Amino acid sequence: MQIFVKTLTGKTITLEVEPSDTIENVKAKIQDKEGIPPDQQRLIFAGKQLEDGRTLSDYNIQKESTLHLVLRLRGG
Amino acid sequence: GHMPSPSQLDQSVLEALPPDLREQVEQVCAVQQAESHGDKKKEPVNGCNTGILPQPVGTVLLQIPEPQESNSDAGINLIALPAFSQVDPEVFAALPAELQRELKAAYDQRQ
Repeated sequence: MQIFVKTLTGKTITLEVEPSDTIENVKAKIQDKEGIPPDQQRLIFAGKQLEDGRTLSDYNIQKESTLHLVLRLRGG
Repeated sequence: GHMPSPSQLDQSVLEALPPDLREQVEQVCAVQQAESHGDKKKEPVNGCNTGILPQPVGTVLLQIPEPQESNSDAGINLIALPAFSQVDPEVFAALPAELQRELKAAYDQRQ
């Protein structure tokens, strides 16, 4: 499937995933497209931050579904 | 329907020369006259412009204080994260208060 990851800058970065994709691995695909280290990204869905150990399915995120990407808002 | 030129309206008109003329006689221009030669010239602007380099006071009747900051290049010590210059307002309205507060941290951390 694919999901839409709207960045803070209003850019939809669509990526391909499974419902079983973990958030760590999603952040790694964001790094592949945006060049931000996964340790330095934050991810929101429906007004809550996600955590690395979870999956799209944990949050009931399905196909053609929208997320937020922010940088961690930490220097490193 | 004409009129003669003035000869008395101000001291420069009474002397029939602007102070700029006697200053140009005293020193023709800056040292750049030694360069940008090309056998001929349409105008001296490709050269010392028979003068000295202008400043904004010669273009707008105001003054400006001495600078207290530098901008040698626009892409060094930059935000290097999505901040005020580029965070989208619809996405920011959707984005939860948790990161709105953390993002105000990122705006305070600007340079």
